Amino acid sequence: VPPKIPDGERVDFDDIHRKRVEKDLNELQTLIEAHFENRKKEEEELISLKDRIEKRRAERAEQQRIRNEREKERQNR
Amino acid sequence: TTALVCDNGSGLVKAGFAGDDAPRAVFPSIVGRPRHQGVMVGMGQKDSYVGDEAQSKRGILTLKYPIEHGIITNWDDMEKIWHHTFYNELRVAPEEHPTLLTEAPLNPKANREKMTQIMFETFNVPAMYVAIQAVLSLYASGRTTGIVLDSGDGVTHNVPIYEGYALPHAIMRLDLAGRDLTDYLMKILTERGYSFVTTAEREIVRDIKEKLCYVALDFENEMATAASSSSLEKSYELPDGQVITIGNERFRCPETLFQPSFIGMESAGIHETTYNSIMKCDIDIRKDLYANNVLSGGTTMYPGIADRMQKEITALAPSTMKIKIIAPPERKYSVWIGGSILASLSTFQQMWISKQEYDEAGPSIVHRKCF
Amino acid sequence: MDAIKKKMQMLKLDKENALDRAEQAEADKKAAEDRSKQLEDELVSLQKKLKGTED
Amino acid sequence: MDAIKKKMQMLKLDKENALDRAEQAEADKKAAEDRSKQLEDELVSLQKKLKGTED
Ligand SMILES: Nc1ncnc2c1ncn2[C@@H]1O[C@H](COP(=O)(O)OP(=O)(O)O)[C@@H](O)[C@H]1O
Ligand SMILES: [Mg+2]
Repeated sequence: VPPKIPDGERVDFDDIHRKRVEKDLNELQTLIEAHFENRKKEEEELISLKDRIEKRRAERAEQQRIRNEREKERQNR
Repeated sequence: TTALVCDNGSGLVKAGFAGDDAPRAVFPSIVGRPRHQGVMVGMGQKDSYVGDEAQSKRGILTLKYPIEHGIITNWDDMEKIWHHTFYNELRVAPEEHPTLLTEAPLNPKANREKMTQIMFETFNVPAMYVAIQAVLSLYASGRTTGIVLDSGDGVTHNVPIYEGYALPHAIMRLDLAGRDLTDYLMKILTERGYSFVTTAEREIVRDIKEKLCYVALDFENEMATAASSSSLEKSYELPDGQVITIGNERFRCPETLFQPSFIGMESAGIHETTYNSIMKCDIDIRKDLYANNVLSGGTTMYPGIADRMQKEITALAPSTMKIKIIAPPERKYSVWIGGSILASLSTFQQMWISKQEYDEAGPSIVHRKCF
Repeated sequence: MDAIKKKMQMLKLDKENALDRAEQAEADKKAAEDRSKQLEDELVSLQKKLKGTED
Repeated sequence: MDAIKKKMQMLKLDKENALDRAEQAEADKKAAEDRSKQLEDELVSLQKKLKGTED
């Protein structure tokens, strides 16, 4: 014979609130917080660091030009 | 203690402890032995990579799914998959946790009996229970009525339920699912020049299907539009470059669901087997089933299917009834969420198949009262 | 991105629920008004029958 | 950007439209229901006076 489920009390369709409404606001707020903190940590620091590395690169370029010119001056024979 | 809600599925094994929102570990169910020779010594090369590890070394493996259509065809590989799931993806010994497997409707008995025998002898669980994959998807929606179309990756089945009383004479199980759509897409891609043959490249075609294909609202108009303009051609970059451009293959692959004559299957589409499943029900519960049609399973995630199906059923159904299609955003894990809810219930706590009961009646206990 | 999709989904859930409620209320109005007008017609026929009885 | 604004505004407009339509329908439903109740109450007395007339 097919199984017979013993009779209980309750409930159903009442956990949809407690599993939906929670993340309906908490998840949105938490993801907004994550996006804000990630953008703040990432974008400005990356642009500033790239500018810093660019300045160091320009200084390296000047040093390379000076050394190349002085060596070409001496070695030119 | 807590229960383990495993869900074998066919294509993705989803598991996790009972009482959460999402499965803890989701990974493809493939076991791939290496096929080449291997010359480096001491590299630590194993004999079989299972789960998500074989989706990264798939270049030199021969992946083979252990579950063909719901049924399990290779028991050793399935045992290996279960062992991996328990020990490495969850890291909980099964000696201290009840398990709740899931099984498609109308499956062979021997499959279910072997499943319970394995769970009780090899892994030695305290108690396990097998549940039909559609009732859980109905749990997750928070309903108690409705006809659920659970189009997985192995098999598409359509179980109608009213007021908690399932109708066993109205279950329409059809064996077209995501895998056949992958094969058909791989077969129609050859019309542009792209040939995928290896069992590893089936995964690439699956990714193409997931990311690009969509279900057309009206098939003939889309076929006419894609043949004149070029606003549909979306490109995609293979795992090595050489981008490809998919034209009207986009909506022709998932159209097979509504016209199974494309892959040579005789039966009617998923739009008409639902109506037939409804019409087999009694005359007084057809309105409720019309109003509470539920979608589940992975393959029902195509963009634009919840409108095509509603249009088709509204065409078939009487003009007065209201047709509503419930398509929750968490469709893929709907069965597992329902499984977690069912395992977390207090009323259900005495339905498990306790080990002493199995010792007294053998593996055939599953067909008995403890269903 | 990520949060934007979820916010859109929330805005769509509100859409579906509001639209469904509107349609259901409209059906309720149609049914209730049909009930009222049929009752009024029954009242009219009763008035006419009373008139015949008075004659 | 551009798409987010227009889509969000259109969806909020859809929600508001459905809500106000539902409220109008429910108001008309309540009014029709009360008028129907009045019709019932008057019809009962019409039947009573008809019965006396027939006697
Ligand atoms: N986002 C998606 N879009 C289209 N198809 C998908 C998507 N995700 C998964 N699929 C299809 O669904 C299958 C996974 O289905 P799933 O529900 O995991 O099956 P099972 O019932 O065995 O768990 C995949 O093989 C894939 O073909
Ligand atoms: Mg499934």
